[PDB]
Amino acid sequence: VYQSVELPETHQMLRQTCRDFAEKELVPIAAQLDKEHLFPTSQVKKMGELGLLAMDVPEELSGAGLDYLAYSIALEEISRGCASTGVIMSVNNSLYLGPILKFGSSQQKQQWITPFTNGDKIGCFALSEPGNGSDAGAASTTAREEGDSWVLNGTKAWITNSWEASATVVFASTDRSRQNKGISAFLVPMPTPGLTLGKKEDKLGIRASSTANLIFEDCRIPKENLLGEPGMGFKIAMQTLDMGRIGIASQALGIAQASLDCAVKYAENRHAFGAPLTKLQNIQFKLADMALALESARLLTWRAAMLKDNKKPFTKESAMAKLAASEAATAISHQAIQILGGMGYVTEMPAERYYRDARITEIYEGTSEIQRLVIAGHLLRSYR
Amino acid sequence: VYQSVELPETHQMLRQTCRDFAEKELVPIAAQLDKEHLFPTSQVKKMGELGLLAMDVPEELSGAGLDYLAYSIALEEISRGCASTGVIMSVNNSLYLGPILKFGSSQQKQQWITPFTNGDKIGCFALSEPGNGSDAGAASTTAREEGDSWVLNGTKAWITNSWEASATVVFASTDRSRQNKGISAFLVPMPTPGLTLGKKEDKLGIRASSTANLIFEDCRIPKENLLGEPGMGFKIAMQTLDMGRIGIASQALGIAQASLDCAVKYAENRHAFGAPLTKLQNIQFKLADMALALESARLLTWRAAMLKDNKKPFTKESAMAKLAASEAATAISHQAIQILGGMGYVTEMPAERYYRDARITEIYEGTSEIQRLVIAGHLLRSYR
Amino acid sequence: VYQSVELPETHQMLRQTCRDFAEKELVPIAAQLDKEHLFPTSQVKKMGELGLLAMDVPEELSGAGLDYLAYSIALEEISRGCASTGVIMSVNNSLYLGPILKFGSSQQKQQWITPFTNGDKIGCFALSEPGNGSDAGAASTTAREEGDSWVLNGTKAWITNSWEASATVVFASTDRSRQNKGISAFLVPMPTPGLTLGKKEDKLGIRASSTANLIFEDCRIPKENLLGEPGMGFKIAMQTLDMGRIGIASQALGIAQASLDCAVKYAENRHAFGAPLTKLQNIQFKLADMALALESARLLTWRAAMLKDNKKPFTKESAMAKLAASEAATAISHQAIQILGGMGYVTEMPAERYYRDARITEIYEGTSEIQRLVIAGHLLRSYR
Amino acid sequence: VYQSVELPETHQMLRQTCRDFAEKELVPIAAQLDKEHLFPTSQVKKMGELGLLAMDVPEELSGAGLDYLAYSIALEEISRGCASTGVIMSVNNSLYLGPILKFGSSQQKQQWITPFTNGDKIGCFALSEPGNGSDAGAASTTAREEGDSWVLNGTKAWITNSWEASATVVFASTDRSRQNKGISAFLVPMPTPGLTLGKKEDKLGIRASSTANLIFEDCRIPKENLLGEPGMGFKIAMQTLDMGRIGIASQALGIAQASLDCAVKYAENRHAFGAPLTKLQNIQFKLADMALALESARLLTWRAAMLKDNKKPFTKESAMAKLAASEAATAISHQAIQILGGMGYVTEMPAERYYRDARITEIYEGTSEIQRLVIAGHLLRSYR
Ligand SMILES: CC(=O)CC(=O)SCCNC(=O)CCNC(=O)[C@H](O)C(C)(C)COP(=O)(O)OP(=O)(O)OC[C@H]1O[C@@H](n2cnc3c(N)ncnc32)[C@H](O)[C@@H]1OP(=O)(O)O
Ligand SMILES: CC(=O)CC(=O)SCCNC(=O)CCNC(=O)[C@H](O)C(C)(C)COP(=O)(O)OP(=O)(O)OC[C@H]1O[C@@H](n2cnc3c(N)ncnc32)[C@H](O)[C@@H]1OP(=O)(O)O
Ligand SMILES: CC(=O)CC(=O)SCCNC(=O)CCNC(=O)[C@H](O)C(C)(C)COP(=O)(O)OP(=O)(O)OC[C@H]1O[C@@H](n2cnc3c(N)ncnc32)[C@H](O)[C@@H]1OP(=O)(O)O
Ligand SMILES: CC(=O)CC(=O)SCCNC(=O)CCNC(=O)[C@H](O)C(C)(C)COP(=O)(O)OP(=O)(O)OC[C@H]1O[C@@H](n2cnc3c(N)ncnc32)[C@H](O)[C@@H]1OP(=O)(O)O
Ligand SMILES: Cc1cc2nc3c(=O)[nH]c(=O)nc-3n(C[C@H](O)[C@H](O)[C@H](O)COP(=O)(O)OP(=O)(O)OC[C@H]3O[C@@H](n4cnc5c(N)ncnc54)[C@H](O)[C@@H]3O)c2cc1C
Ligand SMILES: Cc1cc2nc3c(=O)[nH]c(=O)nc-3n(C[C@H](O)[C@H](O)[C@H](O)COP(=O)(O)OP(=O)(O)OC[C@H]3O[C@@H](n4cnc5c(N)ncnc54)[C@H](O)[C@@H]3O)c2cc1C
Ligand SMILES: Cc1cc2nc3c(=O)[nH]c(=O)nc-3n(C[C@H](O)[C@H](O)[C@H](O)COP(=O)(O)OP(=O)(O)OC[C@H]3O[C@@H](n4cnc5c(N)ncnc54)[C@H](O)[C@@H]3O)c2cc1C
Ligand SMILES: Cc1cc2nc3c(=O)[nH]c(=O)nc-3n(C[C@H](O)[C@H](O)[C@H](O)COP(=O)(O)OP(=O)(O)OC[C@H]3O[C@@H](n4cnc5c(N)ncnc54)[C@H](O)[C@@H]3O)c2cc1C
Repeated sequence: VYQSVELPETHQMLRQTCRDFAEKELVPIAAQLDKEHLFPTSQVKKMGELGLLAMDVPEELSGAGLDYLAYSIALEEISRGCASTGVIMSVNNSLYLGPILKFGSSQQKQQWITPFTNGDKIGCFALSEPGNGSDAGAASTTAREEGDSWVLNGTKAWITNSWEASATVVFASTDRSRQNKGISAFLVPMPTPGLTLGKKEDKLGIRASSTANLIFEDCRIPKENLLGEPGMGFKIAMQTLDMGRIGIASQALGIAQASLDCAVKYAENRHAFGAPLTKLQNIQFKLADMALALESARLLTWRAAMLKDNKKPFTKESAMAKLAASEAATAISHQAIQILGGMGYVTEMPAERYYRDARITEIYEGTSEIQRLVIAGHLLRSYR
Repeated sequence: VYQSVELPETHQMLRQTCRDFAEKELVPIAAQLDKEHLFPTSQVKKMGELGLLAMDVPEELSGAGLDYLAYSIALEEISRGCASTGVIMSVNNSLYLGPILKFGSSQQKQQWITPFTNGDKIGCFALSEPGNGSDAGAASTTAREEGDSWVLNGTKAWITNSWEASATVVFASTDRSRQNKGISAFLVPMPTPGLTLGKKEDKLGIRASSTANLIFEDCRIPKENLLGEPGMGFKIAMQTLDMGRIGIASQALGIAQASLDCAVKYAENRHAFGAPLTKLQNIQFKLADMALALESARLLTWRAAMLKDNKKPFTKESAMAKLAASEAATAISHQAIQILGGMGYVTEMPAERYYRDARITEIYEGTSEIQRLVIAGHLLRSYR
Repeated sequence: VYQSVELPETHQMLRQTCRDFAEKELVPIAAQLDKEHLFPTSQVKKMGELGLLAMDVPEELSGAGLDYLAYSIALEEISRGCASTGVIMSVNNSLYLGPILKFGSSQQKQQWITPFTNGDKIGCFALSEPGNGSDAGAASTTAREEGDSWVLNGTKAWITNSWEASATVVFASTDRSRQNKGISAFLVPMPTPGLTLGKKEDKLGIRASSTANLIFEDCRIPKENLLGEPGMGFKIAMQTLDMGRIGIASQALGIAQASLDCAVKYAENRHAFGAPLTKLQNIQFKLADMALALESARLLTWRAAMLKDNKKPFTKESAMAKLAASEAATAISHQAIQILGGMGYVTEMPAERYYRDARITEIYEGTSEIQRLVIAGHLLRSYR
Repeated sequence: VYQSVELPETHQMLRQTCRDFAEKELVPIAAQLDKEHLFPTSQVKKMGELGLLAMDVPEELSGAGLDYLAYSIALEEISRGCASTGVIMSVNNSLYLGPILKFGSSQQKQQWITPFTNGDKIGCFALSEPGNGSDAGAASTTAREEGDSWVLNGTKAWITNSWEASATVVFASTDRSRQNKGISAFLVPMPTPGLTLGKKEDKLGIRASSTANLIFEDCRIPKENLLGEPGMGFKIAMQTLDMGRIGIASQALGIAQASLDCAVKYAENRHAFGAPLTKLQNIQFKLADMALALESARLLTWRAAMLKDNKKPFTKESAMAKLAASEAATAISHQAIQILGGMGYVTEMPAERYYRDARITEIYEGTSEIQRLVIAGHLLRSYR
């Protein structure tokens, strides 16, 4: 329901295919997945076969050989069907495969990427800890080197996919005297001796995805599991987040789109005072504001995705898309419930689920406050 | 807390009683009530014993003999402890006893008010129907006079307290062609022949309260169950809602206060980048805005209550309070989640429930759009 | 201070050239133009020589032979230097030349377009009247046919460029029984017998441009001055406004950009509490919100400009850009004054002028309320 | 109008007096005052005669003997007629007489208060300097005790009433190394040797009032001109501003009320699409929001006034009022222009002036950001 300039036929086809999939495989089960906190095993597998779980990964590594513009469009359509399935997909793409593909060695790419491109295995990203999330550099989890292996100790918090993943990219302190400059990234298989999973979190939204802590107690891994060079941890997490934030913005657009779709359809069929709700000036103004917010957020998101594809700096653009999209999702999903009235408050309709799923997009992968700090830093830098 | 002008000792003292009650009886069980959708039977009875279920009712009729200012203050403290308990209380006070006290005959007051003041029995308000909520005058439920009896037929929708009430005030048309001028109000005992309850509605918030349809199939009630004059029903519904809206304004103030308390307490303990969150300027600004919106909405609410007590017009003032408070509750509870970050998205903290409960205040007893219409109508009337 | 994907070198050069012009010719005199309500005669002429006054017009007609994407970029840079000069340019491009180029005959193009492409002569657009502006179809000005000429009678209101134009495209009723379907467009030379100019309006902003009524008293024009077919008036005004709204959105981006520029520069030099204002978290968040709003508005504007170039429908996109850009201009210019503090309230700085100039973008060429109606109409149509 | 709880006859009566005064003496000349930057000499004297320039001053000292509630009410009515006249009045009341009445010796009260209560003479408040406004404790102006005299040196900036005042309360440091603990307050007569006025500042709004720098070059004043104890100056400045902010809150309420009155009156007369603007739902919604924000801010203002009168702490409550009212004045005056459409952008109507005057209320006597800081500080103090 939005018009774009001249999108490549490859991307237009991709959009149609994902919309059909979401409409056929996700829409009818989204409610039950949310209610039962059930991981969409079968759906994720089918997605992998379509190559949706490794969109940016080249053909050589068994990837889809597409780009981030394609990734954003596909993620929106999927998230429109089920926000949980959308993040599960975003995590494997941007957060797991993303950093390995960019910083890993030929060998690491072959053993940690290839096995996670078809849906049989998915990864996760472990940066946050109980004592710190926004304050990323304050990593307390440590990694000691013991000759031909590293020994990890500490607790990681809020790990998405933790209960279904077969590997994780964890960030630990290897040199405390350098603080945020003494952090390193490590590839850890799951399960593995010394690694324990915390209890699943009971959350407001995206309840189909798992969220738990990762407890490391003298967990040993080979020395070669180090990703990049020692002390490169913070930079890797940051550049990885620049990519991931484009993914979360895309998930947000999908939730917002589903909300607008539901609101419009309901308003045209629901009568009040002898006519459809769409005859009320107020309802029109709302739908106008909702559409504007969404289409603006999509353009920002697409700009960021394209800058990444063209190999241009995109940290600020990524933060702007994530911020605008997430805030638009909550506002738009909020108005959808409003337009539905009483029907918007009950589980019979999906409006309340959209409201609950949207709320997380304003928090993870960097809260809105942090995105604003990031934007100001780059904005001022361009003025200096 | 907030600083008030100079409340009478009775009201200042009442505030303390209700806050201690909420703190001891509601706060510790609020999470369980929400999770189990459990009606707080023991607590409602206690509140009944305290005289909180019939505050504006004179002592002669077994009421507490207070006023709406006290009602507002008491309802805020209760709702801060549990939003469901608060609406259960507001319904009995404003929607059930209110209309009977104002338009009931001496005999109706003895029969229908007295047995509902101690917490053994409570009532409900049945105006809305599946096909109309905002458009209150389009009721399809009918009532025909069969000599010594009225016979009711139709379906009322969204009735709060429906599964626990012993009486209801229903609004039915006696001549559907006369539209909103053919509506009359009736008192119906529950249970009773010809009246069945719909299944409980599964909702986003205030889940400890029941919500369901009331189905009338040739339900016969004595001729004297007519409340007021025939065709006076719409007016009775409208004036009753003017009182009820001050009640919902008070409930919203409670959810908003509970939210602020949670945000402040957490903000002073949680550390980020070396210091408490309260040291961050942005955090300080959010708290300031949260405080302003809440104290501001409380003054509007108290104003409406006092006008009501002084027997002055208060329709516009009542709509302003309900509107400002309901929107503040959602904005403040939204920000409380943000300030807690990840912890605000999980059930371990109460913030997510506040967000859910707050959402309904912008919808029932007249949506925000309806409030705005009512406000605009009276405003214009003041200039002409 | 914004990053775009891959802009054609032709447009990048065009941007640089206009920025230099604005910086050299407009920035240093903008204040005096605003204070004295002085039309920038010399500047407009230089602009014409650069071909800025006929950007969309093909080379054959003595135009610049560019497109609307080029037009938007050039208009932003110019408006950043002086909002008045920007609208004077927008009017000649989109409102005067625009409709003649699209609906005029080969002959009309030669005598009404060619002489208005170099800066010696500029046109104006007369649709609004004292009794109606938003309600466009309610044209009261009439045109009677007298064989080989038309006779115009009535008053046109708020005509920009009226005191400096040499021609105007006026809309008059030729058939009152068909109302908004009985309006026709006419080309009228200025001066001409029967046409009188009203007194110049004293306005809040864009004071360098002239605004006055056009009084027609038995004003006769040749029959061939009719533009398009009889009754085609409304459609021509509407399609013309779709183009013009892209121009006003562009002017808005320029005012917003100048506001952001001023705010950033001032905040980095002004100290408070021992450090630049840019060290205060609050100021950072503001600048972040201002940049986001502006870059979002620019993308919307560019999308609309490009759809017009590609010959695709753009009415909704045009309305969205105009709305978002104008509202962003007022918010951003408002925060610029705020960040400057006392300095933002005095004429020594340009911040207050930006605030005053921005306010008009929310009104002319369709108020924000009307843009919202337009958007909803198309949004719903796409859902039908 | 608005419905109040139950004002004492004195205040209800005072409201009428001030409204009739504003209606007859200010409204008809407000446009000329703004346009000519003319200080309303005749009117200030009249207000002096009515006792409006020294409302909180006891009768023994020639004051009207009222309170801050009356002051607030009277100031709103005056500001509705002319925003400049209102600030001239607020300065004399809160910023000049306020500090002298609270910290002055018996003799200082007779010498500096009495001659300034009838409108023949008025005072000003000199705290800010070119290098600091928000950072009040960074004053560079110095005062050294030369035995029987103090000698002042420095520049105070932005002084309201500077060109018409006969006395000023200046804040100067006695030891710049002690920062905000080395500030003292002094009473300085005007004119006087060593004191020159800077040129009048040309500003966006409240143009009938004067604003200029005060330049001290070895200005000698008697030893007894010290207000309070040495080093007590910062505290005196802060407590004085707590009173002054209730004043600015009242002025903003006046500009906002004048704006609403203009919007309603115009909305009922202007026709569009067949009926009055008031028939359009969107117009009704704006008026409703405008009314809510204004009555809401008035209650906050009255609360602060009453606390002040009851000798209770009111710093936080005073900041909330000034903040909410100032922001409401800009939002409401902005919407008034929108509702008038084209007519709101020209000087023929007063809406554009309201917009201009409203803008300053968010800046002086402490910017909105400062108010928020003060609010957050006291809020947190209530929880600890
Ligand atoms: C599925 C999910 O739900 C996933 C999860 O959410 S993932 C976890 C999400 N967590 C976050 O996003 C955390 C938010 N925090 C951040 O992004 C950052 O910690 C921050 C913006 C607050 C900055 O942190 P900081 O400690 O102040 O570091 P700062 O001083 O800005 O930067 C330190 C270094 O990193 C570099 N850096 C920062 N961002 C960078 C980027 N995008 N690319 C490369 N380098 C970068 C800096 O340039 C600097 O390098 P030098 O000074 O050595 O040149
Ligand atoms: C626990 C819970 O959650 C409880 C539930 O929510 S309860 C159900 C809540 N539903 C609502 O609040 C519905 C919202 N709707 C309304 O308030 C109204 O339907 C409305 C404002 C939209 C107006 O409806 P309308 O059909 O246009 O009627 P309108 O023309 O305004 O009024 C009709 C008559 O009623 C009168 N009236 C309206 N409001 C009145 C009031 N507050 N007091 C007295 N009379 C009133 C009018 O003066 C008019 O009188 P006449 O024509 O006889 O002279
Ligand atoms: C420099 C300056 O400052 C310039 C000035 O501002 S210029 C003056 C600016 N004035 C405006 O922008 C006025 C705002 N008003 C409008 O745009 C319109 O009057 C409106 C949106 C309110 C709609 O008006 P309306 O009377 O309700 O007409 P509506 O029923 O929507 O449309 C009537 C016909 O015009 C057609 N139409 C509308 N927009 C159209 C467009 N963009 N292209 C083609 N046809 C269009 C409709 O399809 C319809 O045709 P049919 O029914 O015959 O198929
Ligand atoms: C007509 C007009 O237009 C008039 C003009 O505007 S008048 C000029 C307006 N300027 C302002 O309003 C300036 C805004 N700034 C302020 O209010 C303050 O400078 C501020 C809130 C930013 C705080 O400043 P600060 O330097 O950080 O001082 P802070 O640490 O808060 O306070 C220092 C001392 O003053 C005291 N103080 C602060 N506010 C106080 C109050 N309202 N009452 C009493 N004491 C107060 C503190 O308790 C503290 O005491 P000790 O340290 O001695 O125990
Ligand atoms: C459902 C869910 C899934 C998650 N999945 C993952 C995952 O897969 N992997 C992973 O690594 N992490 C994950 N997280 C963690 C997430 O990244 C953090 O929750 C988030 O970054 C915020 O950190 P926090 O919870 O510690 O909040 P805090 O950092 O404690 O922040 C609290 C508040 O203070 C504000 N704040 C903090 N610092 C500043 C500052 N400098 N300036 C201004 N304001 C500031 C924040 O904006 C927030 O409003 C997940 C969280 C959730 C809820
Ligand atoms: C938990 C819950 C409990 C409830 N309890 C009760 C109860 O005890 N008793 C009872 O009688 N009812 C009850 N209700 C019903 C409630 O009053 C209605 O849900 C509410 O009034 C809205 O009506 P609706 O749901 O039919 O929405 P609709 O009336 O269909 O409205 C949908 C949307 O259109 C808008 N709209 C409608 N008309 C207009 C208009 N003229 N102008 C502008 N916008 C308009 C609405 O504002 C809303 O945004 C309850 C509802 C809920 C969710
Ligand atoms: C500086 C300036 C320059 C101008 N230059 C030109 C020019 O060159 N050429 C030209 O032809 N015109 C010009 N105009 C006129 C301009 O297009 C109109 O002023 C504008 O369209 C609004 O019309 P109006 O002033 O009659 O306001 P009105 O139409 O009276 O509107 C008043 C209010 O009601 C609202 N409203 C109206 N209809 C509706 C509706 N259906 N639904 C909801 N809300 C509605 C409006 O949004 C507005 O808020 C200019 C105006 C100004 C101020
Ligand atoms: C018409 C007019 C009349 C005036 N009359 C008087 C008068 O009679 N007497 C008098 O003494 N003064 C007077 N002033 C001055 C007034 O008090 C200051 O303009 C105001 O306090 C802001 O100070 P500033 O202009 O130096 O701005 P700055 O202090 O430089 O501030 C600029 C921006 O930075 C922000 N900022 C600064 N510090 C902080 C912080 N800690 N946290 C967050 N944000 C911050 C401000 O909020 C503002 O947005 C007047 C000003 C005007 C415009």
